[PDB]
Amino acid sequence: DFSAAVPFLKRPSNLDGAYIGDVGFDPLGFSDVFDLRVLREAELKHGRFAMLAVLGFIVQELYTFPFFPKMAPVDAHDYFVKQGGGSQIIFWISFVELFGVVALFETLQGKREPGDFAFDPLGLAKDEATLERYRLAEVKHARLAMIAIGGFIHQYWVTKQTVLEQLGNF
Amino acid sequence: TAVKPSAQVVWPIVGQEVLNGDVGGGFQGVQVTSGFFQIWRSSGITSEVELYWCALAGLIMSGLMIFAGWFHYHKAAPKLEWFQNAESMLNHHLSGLLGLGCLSWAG
Amino acid sequence: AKSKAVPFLSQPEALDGSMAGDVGFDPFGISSVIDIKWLRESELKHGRICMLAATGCLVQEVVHLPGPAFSQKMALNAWAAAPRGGMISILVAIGLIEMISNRFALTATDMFANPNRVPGDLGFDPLSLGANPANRARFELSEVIHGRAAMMGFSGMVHQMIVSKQAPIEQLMHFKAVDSSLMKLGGAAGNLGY
Amino acid sequence: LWNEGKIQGKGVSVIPLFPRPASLDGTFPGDQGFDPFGFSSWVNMKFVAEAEIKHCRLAMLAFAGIMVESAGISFPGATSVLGSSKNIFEIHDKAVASGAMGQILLWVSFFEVVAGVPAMNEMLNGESSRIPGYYAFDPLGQGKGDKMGRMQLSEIQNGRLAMLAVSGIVHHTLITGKGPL
Amino acid sequence: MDSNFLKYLSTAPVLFTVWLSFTASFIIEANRFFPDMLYFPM
Amino acid sequence: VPGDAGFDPLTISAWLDSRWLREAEIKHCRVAMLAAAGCIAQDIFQFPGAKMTALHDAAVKAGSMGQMLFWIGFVEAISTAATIQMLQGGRARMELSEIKNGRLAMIGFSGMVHHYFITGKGPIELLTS
Ligand code: CLA
Ligand code: CLA
Ligand code: CLA
Ligand code: CLA
Ligand SMILES: CCCCCCCCCCCCCCCC(=O)OC[C@H](COP(=O)(O)OC[C@@H](O)CO)OC(=O)CCCCCCCCCCCCCCC
Ligand SMILES: CC1=C(C#C/C(C)=C/C=C/C(C)=C/C=C/C=C(C)/C=C/C=C(\C)C#CC2=C(C)C[C@@H](O)CC2(C)C)C(C)(C)C[C@H](O)C1
Ligand SMILES: CC1=C(C#C/C(C)=C/C=C/C(C)=C/C=C/C=C(C)/C=C/C=C(\C)C#CC2=C(C)C[C@@H](O)CC2(C)C)C(C)(C)C[C@H](O)C1
Ligand SMILES: CC1=C(C#C/C(C)=C/C=C/C(C)=C/C=C/C=C(C)/C=C/C=C(\C)C#CC2=C(C)C[C@@H](O)CC2(C)C)C(C)(C)C[C@H](O)C1
Ligand SMILES: CC1=C(C#C/C(C)=C/C=C/C(C)=C/C=C/C=C(C)/C=C/C=C(C)/C=C/C2=C(C)CCCC2(C)C)C(C)(C)C[C@H](O)C1
Repeated sequence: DFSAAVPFLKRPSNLDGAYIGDVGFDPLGFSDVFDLRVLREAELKHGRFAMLAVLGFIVQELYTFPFFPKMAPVDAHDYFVKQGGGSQIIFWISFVELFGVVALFETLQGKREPGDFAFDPLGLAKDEATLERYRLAEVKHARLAMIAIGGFIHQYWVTKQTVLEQLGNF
Repeated sequence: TAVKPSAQVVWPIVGQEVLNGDVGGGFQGVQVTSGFFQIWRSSGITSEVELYWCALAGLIMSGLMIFAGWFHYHKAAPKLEWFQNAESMLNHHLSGLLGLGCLSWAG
Repeated sequence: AKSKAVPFLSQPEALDGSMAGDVGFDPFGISSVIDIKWLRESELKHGRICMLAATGCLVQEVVHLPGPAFSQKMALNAWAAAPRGGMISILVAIGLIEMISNRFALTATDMFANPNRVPGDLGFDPLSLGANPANRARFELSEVIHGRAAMMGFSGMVHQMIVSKQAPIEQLMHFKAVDSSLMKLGGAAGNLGY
Repeated sequence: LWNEGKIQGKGVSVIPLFPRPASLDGTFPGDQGFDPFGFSSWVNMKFVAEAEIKHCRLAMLAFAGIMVESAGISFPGATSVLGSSKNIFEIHDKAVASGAMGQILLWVSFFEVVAGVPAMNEMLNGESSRIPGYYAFDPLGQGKGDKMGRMQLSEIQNGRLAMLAVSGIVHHTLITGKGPL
Repeated sequence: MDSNFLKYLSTAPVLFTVWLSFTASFIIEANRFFPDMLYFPM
Repeated sequence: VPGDAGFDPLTISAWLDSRWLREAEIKHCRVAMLAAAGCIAQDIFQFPGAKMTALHDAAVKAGSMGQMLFWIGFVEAISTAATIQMLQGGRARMELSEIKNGRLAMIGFSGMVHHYFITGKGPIELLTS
């Protein structure tokens, strides 16, 4: 059959709706070679980091903590490389990513969904149907935010104005 | 004609940092004799940034070759009648590998 | 069959909820390679040493034996100032305690040879405080928890004495934040040495 | 009273915007649905109930104290040694400096150490069948059915309102720089 | 982790290289922090 | 099969895939349609901030042609997936009209660019002057 997204491209054949958010889009054929659990692991991880980054880029413009000096987020990266806070964040992410390595091994061995860490403290996933719609929304937001974060950082480079101030000006 | 090429620096451990000799240009290191500096100047490199891009190009090619070896043994292995094409292989290795390679380098 | 501590991982085998402090926390699966009896001996031993050590830092800050050799508020300085002869006496006494309390079954190959031997149970109850079997389970649990808490706390106290050259509660009462110019982490290979 | 079906009881949701969860049980006093984030699914219900009643009682007593110390009302000689101001924050700081707050801290801590923690441990283990927050402290009568039916409901609601109101008062006083009354 | 990959890491050349690289590494570190130990200091 | 006038004098169809030939021809057709209609449109009216051939290098320096190359390059990567999957395995009038107008557009564009070489001018400008 044909891909739902691209009508004239054939369906990849490793993508038969097994993973939510599948629209049959995979022209370069990475699912014909590589494991889709690993690729969905990577898609959801990149997407969650990007979603947090876009929220951070905007909120950091709106507010910053009193103990830290006020500055733009790219300058924040460089300041906290030299200050020590960046190493703390890198270390704690690396610490969590150790048990993430264990989690990815559990996914490869079949006993875990690729983005599932059982992280539902506030019980928002009331029912299975609600979870399916929520994870479709998570996939769509994750992809959209990857595009968005690239835009903010690259535009900041080209025009040295922050995202809220760039919308505010021009 | 004054600075001596050096592209290897040793760590200080057991007194071995004596090997970082005064090669010139405000630098200490092991003098290298492979002629890479003269190759790079003939190429027109003129900066370390372009050497970083060449190192990345080598890393990308290295990944593509190890992928291709895996792919052509485990996923798509040619049959014997493909390898037993001496005329085709010579046509491509003379015309394509050597001739295009010389032409692209001439450009 | 998922872990209770780590809900997205499977419950590790050799962890069945029998032992006190068993919450299923073994993500790296050390218990699948190393026998759980040896691991519980080592956990109880580390924790007991740390419980005494954490109390040692705090009390050594407050109360001292007489004499100038024992007047070291900062505990990391007490190591160097306290008489060497007596410190090595402590070390030798610890070695004799280790061989006798374990009854010459000290090696990984021979300890627990006797089926009566229990992890952490050396027979130490001088005042028979564990005579009541009703209190046994919560005593075992609170010993395990005090040991874990004290491992973390002593680790913190030693490396905060390294960063700030102050005894722990005096550090709390005369607190100074890290400049970040000093105590740089790593960096031996970034500058290529020196 | 209990008023089962009308208010509290079971099946009553004060905010129909959130459906009443099935995890929540209709047998806790002053319980009316209101569990949006689903905490009752996994928390010990007796522990959080005892915690709610205890937070309620601090909130009520704290409200009574904030109002008295903001109306200028005092015990004899208290304003002589403590301040004459009516700002609750400054009174706390100078009563800390006087040792009075340390004495209250001492005796409250002693009551928790010897009585609060055993009452908690027995009530949660399942050895005493003590209902949450009960300490047999009913000197001036007022027991019987009304105490376990309407008065129990009254304690829980008046306390929740006291929590909201005291949080409100302390935040308003800090931003304005002026107290109530 | 896969048991066949862990069985590969248990092969003699891998363990030999890892063990003596670890051994070499703590001799190097001990001579970095404590260099020129010609004698046991006593 | 559409637009078959029996015109293959050198018989290229015998020694190259008919699908590859048709996809290449229809791509050439549509590109020259856009190019010729654009060629006249540039002289008719102009977008703000802004000849036939010189404008290529007047546009590359801004970065416009680099941008258009990047987006055509993206679409052409998906289109190379399309043509490989094509090759590895009341409307007929509308296709035939497309193919005829596209061949006409290739001739027209070739004409306009060489006329630019002749006179340094655009198509309808040459007609006006
Ligand atoms: C134009 C076609 C072409 C080219 C360039 C090559 C090139 C090569 N073949 Mg040959 N080969 C061809 C067709 C071609 N083959 C055909 C048709 C057959 C079937 C009969 C074979 C069968 C064949 C066998 C059986 C073997 C080779 C091997 C090799 C490699 C020789 C070792 C060497 O010098 O590599 C180093 C030199 C380089 C320049 C490295 C370049 C790497 C890439 C692949 C070159 C081409 C990239 C691309 C076309 C360039 C894009 C340019 C763009 C940026 C503008 C070399 C990569 C041998 C080998 O090593 O296999 C891996 C080998 O065992 N070939
Ligand atoms: C074979 C027996 C023996 C002998 C002859 C000595 C002889 C000596 N020791 Mg001792 N020592 C021993 C065993 C012995 N030690 C053991 C087994 C330990 C390990 C627990 C120690 C630990 C030790 C320390 C840490 C110190 C000495 C010191 C001294 C010297 C001075 C003693 C003094 O002035 O006493 C007169 C003083 C006292 C009687 C004061 C006693 C202080 C109280 C009782 C400490 C509380 C003990 C504590 C609860 C230990 C519990 C752990 C234990 C059960 C394992 C002297 C050379 C001191 C030294 O070298 O100074 C130069 C010193 O600092 N020793
Ligand atoms: C409106 C408040 C209110 C209500 C309805 C209750 C109701 C109850 N309490 Mg709780 N309690 C409260 C406040 C309240 N309490 C506070 C603040 C404390 C801390 C001092 C306590 C401490 C407490 C303990 C330790 C125990 C109870 C228990 C009980 C139950 C049996 C006792 C009884 O019925 O007598 C209640 C009688 C009355 C409420 C009569 C009214 C008296 C008023 C409230 C005093 C007002 C003080 C003052 C004038 C403040 C106003 C002025 C200010 C603004 C300046 C019943 C469910 C027992 C139980 O079964 O627990 C589950 C138990 O063991 N209570
Ligand atoms: C492929 C043919 C082609 C080419 C190479 C160009 C190139 C150019 N034109 Mg011309 N133009 C074209 C078609 C073309 N245009 C068409 C069809 C029209 C009629 C609507 C125009 C009308 C036109 C005017 C009026 C102006 C330009 C201008 C420009 C320049 C700036 C880029 C721009 O704004 O594009 C404008 C192009 C269009 C509005 C239509 C483009 C046609 C397609 C949709 C773009 C292809 C890219 C596509 C998104 C990706 C491929 C997918 C495909 C399957 C659809 C550049 C010289 C401006 C300039 O700098 O002049 C000095 C100017 O003023 N052009
Ligand atoms: C259960 C117990 C858990 C213990 C947790 C450990 C907590 C502390 C860990 C480090 C904290 C943050 C580090 C930032 C500090 C940091 O990253 O500095 C960077 C340093 C390298 O220096 P650079 O290249 O960064 O120089 C950078 C320039 O900015 C400055 O010149 O990295 C290291 O290699 C140091 C660590 C030694 C690596 C080998 C360790 C010994 C190997 C033993 C076998 C393996 C054990 C595990 C090895 C990782
Ligand atoms: C999972 C979990 C929980 C959680 C959680 C959390 C923290 C969730 C946070 C989720 C977030 C942060 C989602 C954000 C998505 C961002 C998107 C879609 C990008 C939008 C930007 C666009 C489209 C743009 C743009 C543009 C460009 C690029 C540049 C501009 O010049 C112009 C322009 C503005 C047009 C909780 C704790 C609640 C519990 C629960 O039980 C389990
Ligand atoms: C074995 C092992 C474990 C362990 C352990 C550990 C870490 C145990 C550490 C034990 C320690 C620290 C023992 C310290 C003993 C101190 C003594 C006897 C002081 C004597 C002072 C004297 C004689 C004096 C004096 C005087 C001098 C000379 C001159 C004057 O001017 C001053 C002064 C008046 C004071 C445990 C139990 C946890 C578990 C497991 O089973 C494995
Ligand atoms: C069993 C047995 C008996 C016995 C016995 C004995 C000797 C029992 C003694 C038990 C002891 C000594 C327990 C000590 C626990 C210490 C803890 C939990 C400290 C945690 C520190 C933390 C969390 C921290 C911290 C800190 C950090 C890092 C940051 C700092 O800036 C500050 C801060 C301080 C806050 C006897 C002999 C009676 C007989 C009986 O028949 C059998
Ligand atoms: C190095 C450096 C830093 C950094 C950094 C970072 C994070 C840099 C950011 C990198 C990122 C996220 C780039 C994103 C690129 C996405 C693109 C080009 C979308 C293409 C979509 C296309 C072509 C079309 C897509 C298609 C169309 C038609 C629409 C639908 C979808 C699709 C069909 C696929 C800092 C900040 C730490 C500073 C530090 O001191 C040094």
